[PDB]
Amino acid sequence: PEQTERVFQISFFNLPTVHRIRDIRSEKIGSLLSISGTVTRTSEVRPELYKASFTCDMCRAIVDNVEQSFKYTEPTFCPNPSCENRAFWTLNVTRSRFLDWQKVRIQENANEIPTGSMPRTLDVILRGDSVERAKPGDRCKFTGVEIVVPDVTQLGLPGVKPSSNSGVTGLRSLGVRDLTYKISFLACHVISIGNERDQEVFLNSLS
Amino acid sequence: NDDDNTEIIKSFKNFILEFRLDSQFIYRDQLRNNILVKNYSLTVNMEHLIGYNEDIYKKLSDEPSDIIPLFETAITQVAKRISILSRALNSLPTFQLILNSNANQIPLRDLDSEHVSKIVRLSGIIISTSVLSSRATYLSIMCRNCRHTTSITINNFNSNTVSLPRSCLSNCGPDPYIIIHESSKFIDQQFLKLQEIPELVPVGEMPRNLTMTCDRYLTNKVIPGTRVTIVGIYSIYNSKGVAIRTPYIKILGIQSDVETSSIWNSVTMFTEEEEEEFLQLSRNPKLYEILTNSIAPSIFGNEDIKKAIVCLLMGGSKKILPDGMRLRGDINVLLLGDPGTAKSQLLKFVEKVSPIAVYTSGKGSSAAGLTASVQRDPMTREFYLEGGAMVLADGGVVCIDEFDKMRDEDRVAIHEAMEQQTISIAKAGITTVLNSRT
Amino acid sequence: IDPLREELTLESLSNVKANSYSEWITQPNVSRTIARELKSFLLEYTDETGRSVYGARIRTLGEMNSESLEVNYRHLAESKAILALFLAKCPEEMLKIFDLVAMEATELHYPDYARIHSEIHVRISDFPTIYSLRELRESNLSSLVRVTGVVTRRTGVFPQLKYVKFNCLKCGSILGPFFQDSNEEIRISFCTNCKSKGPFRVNGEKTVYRNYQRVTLQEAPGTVPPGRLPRHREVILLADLVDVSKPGEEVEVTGIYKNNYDGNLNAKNGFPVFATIIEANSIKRREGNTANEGEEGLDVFSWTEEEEREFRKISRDRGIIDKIISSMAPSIYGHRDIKTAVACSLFGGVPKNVNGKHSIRGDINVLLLGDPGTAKSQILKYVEKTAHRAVFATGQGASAVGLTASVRKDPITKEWTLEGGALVLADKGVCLIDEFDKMNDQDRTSIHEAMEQQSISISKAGIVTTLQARCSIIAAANPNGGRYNSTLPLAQNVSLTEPILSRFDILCVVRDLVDEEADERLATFVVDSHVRSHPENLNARQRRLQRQRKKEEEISPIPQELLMKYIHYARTKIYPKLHQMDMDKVSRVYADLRRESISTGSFPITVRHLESILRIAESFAKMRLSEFVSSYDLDRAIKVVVDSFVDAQKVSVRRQLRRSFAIYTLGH
DNA sequence: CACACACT
DNA sequence: AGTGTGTTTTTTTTT
Ligand SMILES: Nc1ncnc2c1ncn2[C@@H]1O[C@H](COP(=O)(O)OP(=O)(O)OP(O)(O)=S)[C@@H](O)[C@H]1O
Ligand SMILES: Nc1ncnc2c1ncn2[C@@H]1O[C@H](COP(=O)(O)OP(=O)(O)O)[C@@H](O)[C@H]1O
Ligand SMILES: [Mg+2]
Ligand SMILES: [Mg+2]
Ligand SMILES: [Zn+2]
Ligand SMILES: [Zn+2]
Ligand SMILES: [Zn+2]
Repeated sequence: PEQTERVFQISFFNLPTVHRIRDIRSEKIGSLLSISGTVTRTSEVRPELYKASFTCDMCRAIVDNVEQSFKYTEPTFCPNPSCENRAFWTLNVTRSRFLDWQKVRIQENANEIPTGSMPRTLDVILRGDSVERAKPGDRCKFTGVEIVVPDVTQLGLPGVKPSSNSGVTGLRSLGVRDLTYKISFLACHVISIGNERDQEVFLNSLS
Repeated sequence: NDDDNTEIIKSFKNFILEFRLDSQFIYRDQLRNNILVKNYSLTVNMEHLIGYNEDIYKKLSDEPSDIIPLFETAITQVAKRISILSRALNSLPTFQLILNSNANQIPLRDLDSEHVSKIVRLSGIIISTSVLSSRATYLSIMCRNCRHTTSITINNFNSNTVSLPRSCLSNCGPDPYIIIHESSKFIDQQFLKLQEIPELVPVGEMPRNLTMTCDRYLTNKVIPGTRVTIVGIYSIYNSKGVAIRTPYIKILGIQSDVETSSIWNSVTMFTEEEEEEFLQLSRNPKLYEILTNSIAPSIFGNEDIKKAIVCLLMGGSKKILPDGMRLRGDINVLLLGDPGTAKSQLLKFVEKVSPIAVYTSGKGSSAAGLTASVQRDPMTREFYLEGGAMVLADGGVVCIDEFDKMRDEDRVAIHEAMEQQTISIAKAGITTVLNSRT
Repeated sequence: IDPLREELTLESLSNVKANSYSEWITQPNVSRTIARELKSFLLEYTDETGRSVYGARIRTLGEMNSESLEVNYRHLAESKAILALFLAKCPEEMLKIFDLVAMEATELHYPDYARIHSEIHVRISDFPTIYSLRELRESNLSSLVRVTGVVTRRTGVFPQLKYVKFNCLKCGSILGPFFQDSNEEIRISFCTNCKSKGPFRVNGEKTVYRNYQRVTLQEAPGTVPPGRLPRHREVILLADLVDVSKPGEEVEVTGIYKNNYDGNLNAKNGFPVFATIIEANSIKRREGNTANEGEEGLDVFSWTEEEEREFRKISRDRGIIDKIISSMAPSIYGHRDIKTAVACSLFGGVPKNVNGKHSIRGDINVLLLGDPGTAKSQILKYVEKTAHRAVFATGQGASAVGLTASVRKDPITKEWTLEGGALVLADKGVCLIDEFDKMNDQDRTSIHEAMEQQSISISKAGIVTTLQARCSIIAAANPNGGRYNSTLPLAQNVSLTEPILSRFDILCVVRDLVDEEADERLATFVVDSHVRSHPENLNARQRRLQRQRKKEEEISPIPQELLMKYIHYARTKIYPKLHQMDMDKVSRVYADLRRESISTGSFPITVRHLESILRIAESFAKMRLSEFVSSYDLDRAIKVVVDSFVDAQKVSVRRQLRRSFAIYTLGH
């Protein structure tokens, strides 16, 4: 198991400008932004599958590292070009890759808002190290990539009902029902923006 | 095996026709009885079945679910053979089987994931009874475009239900056979809920309840709040959580754990004899003092008090005048005195003597709607009328505790109800009036 | 060596020599070698004993006729540990292998014990690491680990399809039975007869059914950092394992970290989140005391037949009653009469029933009046943990609905549901009552009602249920102003109702008297309590142990655990009977009781007081532990009750009454 | 029951 | 072209 590559996460500390709850416009997509959010509710740890395997028993062939954007997505066909099947795919839970995630939402503070704006809550993506790094109920200084998050149930994946806006022509990735979005941020690094009563511990720890 | 199944049916009819004791074939006896009074139902004891033939009983125990319909068919054929002249569907309704086990009763608590679809013997107290629900014994259908009309005779012995017919079956569609609900013959079913053995008192465990079903000659036999020793097959169906389905019971026999007889329809189970000695006790004036002394054991006296109690329990006669008026029969006795004087004890004893009403307490009884509370039904936002104590006490001599401790204001609402001998409610836009003979 | 079903050396078995660990374990050759080693150490490996403790559990569970097969996870790492690591990494397959080896051991120790349980479970007790819900990482997935949670749901136990046979409507009448994970639908969606997709239905052929009980878990708030919401992971109980607990009782268990899919979770989250479960291979409660081995496993306390022989031996020893009086709450110096009362309440009277319906309570309602700071709450705390089944009533905190009987509207089920009445919790055990003289009066009347019948009857919100309440209760009260005035009548010293003191069989009053040398002893005694309480002082702990041993010698000669087991033995087997009695002694007693209530300092004496005396006699006889009541023990019961009555009187009449009863007092 | 979608 | 699937605050009642 050690041979299997351990995924890379690169957290950015000491970033020049902190945009805080302000800024965060649409023109920037996939952009590195530093936000001084006041995250007091956070979320629960979530497995957040990264990659996985598929059985596709009737071809007997096996995928490797299936990636899905936001909704559980299956291979386009059976891994074997023979018995290529757009009808059936079954998970093989073999290439299972997971990143402990916590949908932390940040409510804006009281200061730095001119006119009593409500504590606007923006969910922020969190990583397993970041989840443990982040202490909930505490306002945090954090930065990371600002990605466009689509609205839920929009994909025509099986099980989840597709969300039946304006769209382009010439696309064929999703020809019908269009799609709608609700952007959320991803923070690569997070820091908080805002005992030991034993004789041996006292002697060793104290200067 | 269908021929083998018919052979098993023949074996069962050989059982019933040639099982006798002292030359007496009890089965044909109850058969002719159920012919004279047309109850298409038959009672059998499995001990008798084992005595006649173990093998048939074992086949029963293997999978009763489908053995029972064969037995019902056998009984129906037997009734046709006996009660109908030779060479003379729905012409004769099918008889249904009644069984008494006398085996051990597994508690409702600690029932296993095993015993699925297995005949079991239990006991519990009813907490709720469902209204009647018809069941398609016979089904009348027509093939829509094909116009083909056919008969279906579905039994309630599977699982859930049989799906509607598919294809033409001699395209007419995935369900051409549209049910015409006129020739189709139905039998009512009733759902039951048993509390687990109030005597078992599983310490710290909320009493689990299971659902049941009853057939036309089983439904409405007993009321809620009454304990019954049941003999019915353990039953499972899907409510709509993986591979878990609703546990319930399909009953093959009903016996009263409380053992109390049903609503007395004046049929004298005491018969002429017991009532004859009852009148003899009435004939002998000394027996009045006998009843007086017998009431309230260990009380040490208070005999005139006991006489008053006996008279009250005895029931004052309600005379209905030719006028719109009507003489008020029942009376309510008032108990005032020093505490620790067995007064509440005597009340409890008297209520135990006469269960036509229910012992309660003021604080224990809901202040609102003591006579009859109004509650919002879970599936109807309208606040329905729930029967309060004096609804239950109606038709019964009732004892209640802590009158003084009770809030006075609603006790005012009690005197009017007892005075009128009814309970008139116009609250919440609902003008129902219920009798209070207590 | 074989490609499948092989036997190899332990070392070649240990190293996967393959890219994937789980794939290497997947080889049935490796599995069979592990099976050989498993059977080998199961009986052959007799750790620390001449006999294999696992073999001892075998045919003992056979005698128990159960399916668990507890392992303790020890003697596994101790037995070459490769199997231990293999289990810790990829359990499920070698759990199945353990079930097989259980089969062979089964038919070995007990032939024909097969077909009793078609399977024999694995029960992995204990674990190297306790872990936390905050500790659950993607590494922890699909690995059995001990956890630290609080049971919350305990859903209705449901039989679940151990095997499932899926068949299509058109082609397959019956298809082969395949195992069901009970976590999600198998949904094969393929017919052996029809290659094309078709409508599928379950097969009517019967397959095995196993119990199913879902429970929500919760991290311990004390262990949880402040201000942090504990995580909640779902756990499902299975057959031979369901109904092991009570909701909120809280447990630590080792189980595989199941992971499942559900599209609704992704929808509400907008992300490829995957639903995670655990189902403990073995269950053990976490009561939270962690004092001893009782914490491990389920519940606490014990019962020993050697202990009951000791109880018999002390029972025939005389002076046992006085030792018990000294035994109850030794940490409260003095209060000899109070100790007597509370101890006999712990023993409790003999329940009596007449004609089936007429009944007499076997429980004792102690009324205590105590000055503030008189250990009343601490007396109650010593009382509890001594009578096993116990409850505490804060008095002011509880109410009429809360303590006696409560109904709770349940939005999740959509109907009114019963809420646990704390007095129902009192039922079957001792009932502690505190701060009662200050709490609500309507609640007091509710308690009166409940105690009168030893049962609580509630008819509201469509719930007409009635619950038995068999509980020996002990009310704690403070005098008017905290100080009882002996010259003042008791009723004037009491801010509560007359009827409640009437229904109370035992009255207790605490007063402050001169007791100088006694106050010396009491202050010294509290100093000693502090000193033994202080960790800072063979060693210091040894001298603390020896001083508590000697104090146990003077007071509480029986050990407190031995004491509570003595009480358990008394309730379980001892049932003293009034076969012999003194009718006219009690007659003259109640006669003297009369024409005394005429005194302004005297409360009325009624029949229930006499029944109280009778049940005090029963409690004394149970305290004597003889199966037959003793006349003179009953005499001491009379003495205690009459002394309580005399104390209840005004001091002015109290002296005249004590002279009058002196004709009774000397007989004791 | 029975008619717009999404491929069948 | 197969065949599947979806639409009908108030007011007592506690307390
Ligand atoms: N005359 C009597 N004969 C026999 N037992 C009696 C007598 N008077 C009182 N008792 C006993 O004293 C107990 C006290 O009565 P309870 O059943 O508690 O109810 P109660 O007499 O109504 O008391 P209150 O007023 O409710 S506190 C009775 O249960 C009897 O066991
Ligand atoms: N005789 C005694 N021996 C030892 N401690 C005692 C004694 N009497 C009172 N105490 C102490 O008094 C304290 C107060 O007890 P508590 O019941 O809480 O008081 P209150 O009387 O205010 O209800 C306890 O900590 C207990 O140890
Ligand atoms: Mg009373
Ligand atoms: Mg206290
Ligand atoms: Zn394929
Ligand atoms: Zn047709
Ligand atoms: Zn098929």
